[PDB]
Amino acid sequence: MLQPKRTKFRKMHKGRNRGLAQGTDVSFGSFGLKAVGRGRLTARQIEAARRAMTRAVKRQGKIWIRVFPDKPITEKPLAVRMGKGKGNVEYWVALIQPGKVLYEMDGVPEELAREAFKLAAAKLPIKTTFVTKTVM
Amino acid sequence: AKLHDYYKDEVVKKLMTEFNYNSVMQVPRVEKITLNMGVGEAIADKKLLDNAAADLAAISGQKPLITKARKSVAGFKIRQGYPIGCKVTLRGERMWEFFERLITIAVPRIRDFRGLSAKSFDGRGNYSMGVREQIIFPEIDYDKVDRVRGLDITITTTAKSDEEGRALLAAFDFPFR
Amino acid sequence: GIREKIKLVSSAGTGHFYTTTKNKRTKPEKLELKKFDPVVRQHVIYKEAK
Amino acid sequence: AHKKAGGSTRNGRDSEAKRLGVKRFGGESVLAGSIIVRQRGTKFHAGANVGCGRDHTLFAKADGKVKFEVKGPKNRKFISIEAE
Amino acid sequence: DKKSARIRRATRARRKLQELGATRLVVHRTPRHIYAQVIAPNGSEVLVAASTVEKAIAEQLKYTGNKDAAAAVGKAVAERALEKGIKDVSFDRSGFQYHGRVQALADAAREAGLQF
RNA sequence: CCGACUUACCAACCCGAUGCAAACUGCGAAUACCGGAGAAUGUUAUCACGGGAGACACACGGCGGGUGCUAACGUCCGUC
RNA sequence: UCCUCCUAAAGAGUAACGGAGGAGCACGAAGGUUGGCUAAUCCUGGUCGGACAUCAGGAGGUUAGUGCAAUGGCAUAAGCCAGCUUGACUGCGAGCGUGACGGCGCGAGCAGGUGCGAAAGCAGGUCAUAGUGAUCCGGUGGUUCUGAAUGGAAGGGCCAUC
RNA sequence: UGCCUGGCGGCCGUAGCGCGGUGGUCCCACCUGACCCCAUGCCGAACUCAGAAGUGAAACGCCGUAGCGCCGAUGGUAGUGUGGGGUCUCCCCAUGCGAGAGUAGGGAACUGCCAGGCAU
Ligand SMILES: [Mg+2]
Ligand SMILES: [Mg+2]
Ligand SMILES: [Mg+2]
Ligand SMILES: [Mg+2]
Ligand SMILES: [Mg+2]
Ligand SMILES: [Mg+2]
Ligand SMILES: [Mg+2]
Ligand SMILES: [Mg+2]
Ligand SMILES: [Mg+2]
Ligand SMILES: [Mg+2]
Ligand SMILES: [Mg+2]
Ligand SMILES: [Mg+2]
Repeated sequence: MLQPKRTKFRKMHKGRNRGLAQGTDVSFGSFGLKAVGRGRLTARQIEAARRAMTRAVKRQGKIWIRVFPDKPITEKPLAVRMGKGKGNVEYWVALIQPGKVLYEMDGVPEELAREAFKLAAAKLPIKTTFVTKTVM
Repeated sequence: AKLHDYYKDEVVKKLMTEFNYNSVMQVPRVEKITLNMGVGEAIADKKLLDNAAADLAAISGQKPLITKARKSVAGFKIRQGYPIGCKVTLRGERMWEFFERLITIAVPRIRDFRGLSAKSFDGRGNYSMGVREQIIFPEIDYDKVDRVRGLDITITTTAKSDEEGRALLAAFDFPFR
Repeated sequence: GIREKIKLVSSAGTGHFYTTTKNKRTKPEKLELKKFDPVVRQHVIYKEAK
Repeated sequence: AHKKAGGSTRNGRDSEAKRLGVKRFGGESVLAGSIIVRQRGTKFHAGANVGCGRDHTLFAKADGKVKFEVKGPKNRKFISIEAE
Repeated sequence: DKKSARIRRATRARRKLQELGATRLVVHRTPRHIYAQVIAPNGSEVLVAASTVEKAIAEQLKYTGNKDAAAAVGKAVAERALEKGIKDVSFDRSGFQYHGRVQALADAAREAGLQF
């Protein structure tokens, strides 16, 4: 369960998920999972994908999480009316723009890394793709 | 200046010959002697600090500086602005007189003597030391002082390094190993 | 609201006065200040009153 | 119950807007005493023919044309007036 | 250090004089010499100057760096300013205290005629 | 009497590579606003004073947001 | 009710039972002025003394400090220290900002009488923005005003105050 | 007129740091002494006074050198005003404006008044 250890404030505005991404390159490993669509990744979603992806490669190589849930999401309880202040923080999410690399992988063959990212992307709401490192 | 004159006639040239200094004032000279003594118990008794201040004015003929807390530290129960220490700085003839008095009379009078350490030069050549007991100075009348109270002696020198610092101290027959 | 309003009356005897506040639990001594007297158009001693 | 009673917020407070900012911009022709900028602190410093009040209000000490400029080693923003 | 501290001391009087737009008599002091310049309000041009590094002043001065040297240079600088037509200036001690030669120079200027 | 080393432990500060921010800014637009000048156009369209009002329950749509679930023909603001 | 920040869309202003915090004071010095001074933190060395007290040097450069929240500001310091002192002055007030209004705020300069400084100058409270309550009704002091036939007086008015 | 130096500015990092070298005729700085003028919560360290023996060490000035700081295009990208579209949590088209970062590069300041010293 990825989550900031402490925060300056406990609630944040809804905001908008606009623009393209920063960090669209495979900077740490050799292979990567790149987000094609935009949306929200919950810490549970990110962690479930990480379990499948690290277990797929039989605990070999190295696994990098490139995204962090830093945006808290509040939800009003069931059967409460509108107003009476903002809701309580239920979970955390990261905002995802098209092109952002979500996971990186190294130390394993490309055919195995491709299969591992397939299982991992089965857990994510956003469309993904397989990318490799390139020399700029 | 009975050791200031002693300095300028042989010690300056002595360092000159053995260190190949380009100019004579490159030979270092001690600029000041700082007499520090932090009581640390004025919080328990304000009145022991004035007596301590009188003690340091006897050993060296100067009125000491009463230092302030400068910051609140809860580990020692001090609040800033509280008198916590005693300080004197001596330069020139008064500095030389205290220096010769220390080395000739007092330093021999150190109990359980083994000399003085040569590694406490802070890396920049400035010596600092602590004497364990205070009766060693004849200025204070034995049996008239309430308690033994040591202090720290730091020799701040123009020397930029400990190697030439040791040359200055040794040329004064300072007690090195 | 520990500080309480006090009146400073001129020693020139013209009845003019200023008003201010003083903490009386500490500094219990009287307040004295050379202040301008608009009536005699001079600076005179003002003494605590009220 | 049929409805769940809510809580209460604790953040309802705010203070009035103080109408700060620049009153006359560059090129304005002002009379003496005209307020140029109302400030918290000295974001703009007083230049020639410009005075600074107790709350750091910059005002014209002469008739003329307002000019903003950057001067000094610290690149601070000064307001001066060309007398016209 | 030393020169930096002196500039920080002088800065407030220097900037206040610049704001007032007053002709400013700047005094400089060194252990061997003392310097004085009358500076135009715009601050870039000088109008008159007098110093103890000067052929005319040195022969009379027994030893430069004295209060009598300050009196000589003050009278000299004051007469030069007077004969050019400058009569009202503002003193700028340039971060020095108004005690010795700065006070001596100012005192010398008073009798000869400057208004400050 | 002050010492000199060592190992696969923890490891702060620091360096290199990565992201995030309404209550971060060593950067920074487009617009909007204020002022000066010039032409053309506009039934003075502008200001001031005075006689008379009504109105102070708004609605949806676009764009920028808070709240809600980027739920609501929801709710609360800005602007058209 | 008031102050600070965000929402608030780079002028002003801008709502919600939106997100966060404070005020109902304090100080005759913590104000005025003159002179002087410059931190946090870390390393090295040093009696008790150690992670952390006072001391010396170095690095570093405001990462400190501001009587109290937050924002903006502050080295020419608005931060720290000392001497002297009461301008925390009286009558005004060009002009301007901000409010539907009541009102609130800024202000050079003029007059009188002051303080500090050699002088140029600075000073009409405090680094600024909260620390607050209309009118009526009364209380107190003064007053070149009024005084129900006249001279007083009561009462009223004006000014200063509760 | 050339160089060196001091003061007061312009300007506000292309100008500031670091590293290396270089200067004492004059100047500058260190420096000598101090009942004294004056000063230290003590201290002639700083401030002050009386001086010029020594020295350019530090500092300061100057010269050189990119390990930094800094400045920095062209192109592209982000955004965005107006008008129009779509698969409308976000985009696209016409047109106008057009960053930030980064890159190639630049870069060891330039300059004004006066005063002094050396040289012509
Ligand atoms: Mg709150
Ligand atoms: Mg209504
Ligand atoms: Mg309504
Ligand atoms: Mg509406
Ligand atoms: Mg509706
Ligand atoms: Mg606005
Ligand atoms: Mg706007
Ligand atoms: Mg204060
Ligand atoms: Mg009658
Ligand atoms: Mg471009
Ligand atoms: Mg650019
Ligand atoms: Mg760039």
